[PDB]
Amino acid sequence: RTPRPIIFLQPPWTTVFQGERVTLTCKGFRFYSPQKTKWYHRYLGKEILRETPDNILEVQESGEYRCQAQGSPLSSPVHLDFSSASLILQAPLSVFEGDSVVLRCRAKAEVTLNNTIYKNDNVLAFLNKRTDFHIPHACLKDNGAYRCTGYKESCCPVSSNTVKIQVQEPFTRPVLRASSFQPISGNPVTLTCETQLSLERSDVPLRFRFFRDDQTLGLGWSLSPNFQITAMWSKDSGFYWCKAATMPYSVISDSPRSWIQVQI
Amino acid sequence: GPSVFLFPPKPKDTLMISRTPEVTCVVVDVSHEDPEVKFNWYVDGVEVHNAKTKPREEQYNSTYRVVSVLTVCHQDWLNGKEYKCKVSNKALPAPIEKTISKAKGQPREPQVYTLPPSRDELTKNQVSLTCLVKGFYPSDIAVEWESNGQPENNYKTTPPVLDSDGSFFLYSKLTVDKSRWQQGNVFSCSVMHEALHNHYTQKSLDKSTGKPTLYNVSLIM
Amino acid sequence: SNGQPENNYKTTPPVLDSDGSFFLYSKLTVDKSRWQQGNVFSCSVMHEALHNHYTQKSLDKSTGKPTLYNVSLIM
Amino acid sequence: GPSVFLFPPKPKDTLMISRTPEVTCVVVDVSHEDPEVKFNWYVDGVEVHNAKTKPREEQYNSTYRVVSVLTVCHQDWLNGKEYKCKVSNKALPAPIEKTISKAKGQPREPQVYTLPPSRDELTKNQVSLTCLVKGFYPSDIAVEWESNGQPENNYKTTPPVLDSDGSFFLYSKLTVDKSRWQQGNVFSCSVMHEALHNHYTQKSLDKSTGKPTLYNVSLIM
Amino acid sequence: GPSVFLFPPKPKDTLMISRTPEVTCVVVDVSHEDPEVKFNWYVDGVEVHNAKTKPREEQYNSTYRVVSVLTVCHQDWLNGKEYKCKVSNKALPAPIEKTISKAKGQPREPQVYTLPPSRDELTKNQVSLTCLVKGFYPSDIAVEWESNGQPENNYKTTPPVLDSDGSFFLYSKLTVDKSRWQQGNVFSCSVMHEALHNHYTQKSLDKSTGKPTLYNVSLIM
Ligand SMILES: *[C@@H]1O[C@H](CO[C@@H]2O[C@@H](C)[C@@H](O)[C@@H](O)[C@@H]2O)[C@@H](O[C@@H]2O[C@H](CO)[C@@H](O[C@@H]3O[C@H](CO[C@H]4O[C@H](CO)[C@@H](O)[C@H](O)[C@@H]4O[C@@H]4O[C@H](CO)[C@@H](O)[C@H](O)[C@H]4NC(C)=O)[C@@H](O)[C@H](O)[C@@H]3O)[C@H](O)[C@H]2NC(C)=O)[C@H](O)[C@H]1NC(C)=O
Ligand SMILES: *[C@@H]1O[C@H](CO)[C@@H](O)[C@H](O)[C@H]1NC(C)=O
Ligand SMILES: *[C@@H]1O[C@H](CO)[C@@H](O)[C@H](O)[C@H]1NC(C)=O
Ligand SMILES: *[C@@H]1O[C@H](CO)[C@@H](O)[C@H](O)[C@H]1NC(C)=O
Ligand SMILES: *[C@@H]1O[C@H](CO)[C@@H](O)[C@H](O)[C@H]1NC(C)=O
Ligand SMILES: *[C@@H]1O[C@H](CO)[C@@H](O)[C@H](O)[C@H]1NC(C)=O
Repeated sequence: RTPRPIIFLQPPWTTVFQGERVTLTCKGFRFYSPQKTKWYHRYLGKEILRETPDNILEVQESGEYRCQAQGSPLSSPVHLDFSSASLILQAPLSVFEGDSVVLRCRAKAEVTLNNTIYKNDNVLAFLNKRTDFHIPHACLKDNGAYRCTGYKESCCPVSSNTVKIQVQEPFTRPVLRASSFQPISGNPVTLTCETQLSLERSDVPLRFRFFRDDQTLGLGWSLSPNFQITAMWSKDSGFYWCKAATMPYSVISDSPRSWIQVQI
Repeated sequence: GPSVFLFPPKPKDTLMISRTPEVTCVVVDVSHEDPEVKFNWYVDGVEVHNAKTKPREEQYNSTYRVVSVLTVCHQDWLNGKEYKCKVSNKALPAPIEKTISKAKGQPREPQVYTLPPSRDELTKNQVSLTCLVKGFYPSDIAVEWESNGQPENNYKTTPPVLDSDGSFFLYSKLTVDKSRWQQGNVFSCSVMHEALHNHYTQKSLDKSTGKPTLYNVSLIM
Repeated sequence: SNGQPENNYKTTPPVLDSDGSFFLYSKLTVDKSRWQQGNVFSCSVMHEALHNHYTQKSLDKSTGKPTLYNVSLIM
Repeated sequence: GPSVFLFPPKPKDTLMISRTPEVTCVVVDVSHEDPEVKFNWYVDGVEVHNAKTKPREEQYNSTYRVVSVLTVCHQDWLNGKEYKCKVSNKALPAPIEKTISKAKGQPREPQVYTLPPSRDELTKNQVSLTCLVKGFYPSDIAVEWESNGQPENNYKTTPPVLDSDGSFFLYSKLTVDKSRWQQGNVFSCSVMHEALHNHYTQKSLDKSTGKPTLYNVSLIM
Repeated sequence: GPSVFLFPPKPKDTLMISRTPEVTCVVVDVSHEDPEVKFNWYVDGVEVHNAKTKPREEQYNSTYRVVSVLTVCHQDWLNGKEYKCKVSNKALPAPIEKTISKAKGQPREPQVYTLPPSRDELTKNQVSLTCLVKGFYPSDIAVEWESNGQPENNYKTTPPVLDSDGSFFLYSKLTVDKSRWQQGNVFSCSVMHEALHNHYTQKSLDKSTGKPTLYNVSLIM
């Protein structure tokens, strides 16, 4: 219902200095656009239209951005920030669960001592002469505002801009939409681990590990989401649920346990 | 010259905000010479472009069954908005205009009384929970079953039945594995209807709901 | 009631169940105090498949009482 | 220089079909010399005619306030549709735009638990029921209280509070006359959230909830 | 034009001895050409030079922000001595005076009750206690959780919420392992408030709190 394209921004930091450039990759996986993308860049009461004959828009101008592919609505807006401050908190545009998030914060051609990262306006971690904050496995526990502060040489301690880390799920929580939860004994019922992938992770292959009450049905994981059983007896009528995961098995979501009953 | 039929949105499609009510406008008996049909929809007499149309399907009677469907925002149908399904065809010299809105009438709140199973089916391998839903009007009502916040799909619901006082009543039987009932799980009958407080009511139940937990007398040899 | 039939109830039309069979319901409205007198009631089933083509189940105040003081024996 | 504050619909109205939700953009610091503002409303960038606008409001600080209301059916907002309020003022060097949409986050099922009053408030004349609601996301939740199918109005609800898990929890308190609690009265906590099945869960609580006093009599022969 | 703000001490630190109560006079929008800001710290009518001013800090928007933390002692604050900071900036031709003090109102003693976790919760891994604090005034409470003299850090507390009585109320939830709770540990909810007798109350809560009695009476004969 939402054919909205998306901008993929490289380098992944949404805020950069005045001396750099960033690439705006208007990616529409379905509804592919090799060219003819209307970049509706608005900064201050603007509607600057800069159409390009490719999918990439390398710019260096701050402001709100969005792309318009052929036959598709306008992209979800992305707020760039090209600032010439003294310390800037570099954050990824969008953080998904299980992503290896590195909240770097770097000065403007300076060495910053005693970098201290803040989350929700209180101390999170201390960095001795370090400009990198590392989150191994980002989850819902990691949200809210972030801003690192560090001492300059002798001018002033400086606090960076505030970024909002908002963890989004890579895919909707699975639901075990079996073909018929009341199959007469000896009939095939096709279990479906229904899951709508978030479009930002669309090239991701999904692994659907179906389950009985506690026994792993089938053989481990599989790419296909249709665990077509052949004949169901009164013995194997228990709770059924499926697990969905990405390639490294880092993000694992469990579908709610729906009961399957065999009619006789 | 074609003819215009009409099916109102089903109770489920209008009751839960999760779903979306699709008012459908069945049209049959379309001439072969003029199969292109134009459909107009009115929101109190205002055109709306969002309404789509199923492709015409010729039946075994060599007539094209064209059907028009419009998404309806739930509060609009609930307050009683009037939707005019217009059929345009050059075979008919005039555009047929027909009207549908909410079936007016005073609503009566659905009393809900879920009943635990009797003791003598406990020996049977499948228990049968029950959710009497009585004293409501109209029959624009759906019943769903829940357990730990998840829907149950082994339930059946008898159609609404006219009652002595002119209201309706209906039942719903859930079949569960006897052990699931034995481990004291919670099953809740959720019933949604216009006359309810939030158009939703979830009367719950568990194993031995009725029994007051005071003292159990045991006598052993 | 008490061996003689009465007519205040209603009965839902039979509905197909999951295993291909049917099931239906019968709601008998009684006066609340009349039920509180402990009167015995029975629902009757006249079906072709029954042995004897008849079956009676009786329930009453005590029969469906919550029975907080369950006297459950142990072997 | 005028300012614009855009307020999303309250979480109560976005989940019940009984309530019509709306998003309001205000324009403050409006001088006496510009009593006109033209409001263009975008639904995913598309113009909409249904935006009712309230009259101008006089302010204590020699300015004005113009508010504008757009009625939106809940399926749009719960799908994350953005909204833009366009302000057309002569004092503006250019029109200002503001985007509001439901916050994107992984839904979390709010496990609703009801805690009965302690032994201590029974000396008081008014007990206080409790409806803990832990572990949900986002903080778009409405908690209402009802007894015997009828609403209660003597309740308050703390704003959602971020937990260690990162999912907001929330508390609700029903001040009720102790006599009603001492009799058999069922007070049910009604909760509403995006993540819950059918956007609703109703947890009952009354005097007999979880009294595990069990005189476990065991006669031996 | 720079602006200043005065922040009263946290209610945790103004009622507690081991922690220190601080009053912070913050300034913002201090542009670089006039960055030197000096502080005039009056406790009631007399300047004090115990006030420690942190070094001037630069924000992202290239505006300075300087805080001035004055450490007070608790008798002065609870007696409501009108603290004020007079910030001298070169932009405004005269320094700006901001005065704050304790919330002046009739104190009302909190009536703290504690509630055990619901029996439904007793299946989850982590149970969660509850410490309702009712009917206090003003809205300055520190709530801490203790087990056996060591404080617990797995708790979060809701902000004070205005009640219908005109007082406030605030819940506080502590999550503990079910193993710790089931074995029968004791958890006391310490609440410190100015209207309390000796500014302290502890309500003990343990596994057998919600059980009136338990008679596993046999008769082995
Ligand atoms: C230039 O930037 C500065 C710095 O602002 C910070 O950085 C920028 C990039 C943005 O992200 C800001 O949001 C961020 O704060 C701006 O200075 C800000 O100015 C505004 C408006 O003038 C002030 O708001 C007013 O402040 C108080 C309430 O402040 C409390 O709550 C805020 C929550 O937003 C906190 O940021 C404040 O620190 C403060 O919270 C209290 O702080 C004290 C001291 O540490 C603690 O002891 C307390 O415990 C704590 N309490 C809580 C509940 O957290 C009020 O008068 C009024 O309602 C406004 O909100 C900001 O406070 C101020 N920020 C700072 C850090 O001082 C400038 O405005 C920017 N310049 C321009 C031209 O816009
Ligand atoms: C750095 O931080 C440490 C630890 O808080 C502190 O002792 C030290 O003075 C700081 N040094 C500088 C240069 O800011
Ligand atoms: C017997 O009654 C007690 C107390 O009401 C209850 O806890 C117990 O479950 C009952 N026994 C059965 C088998 O349900
Ligand atoms: C009595 O109640 C206890 C506790 O619920 C239960 O374990 C026991 O089996 C019961 N005894 C009988 C005879 O039902
Ligand atoms: C109650 O008594 C019965 C019979 O002696 C025994 O089996 C059971 O364990 C007891 N239950 C409790 C909770 O004491
Ligand atoms: C209760 O007493 C019975 C003896 O009748 C014993 O078997 C049972 O274990 C006891 N239960 C508890 C919880 O102490």
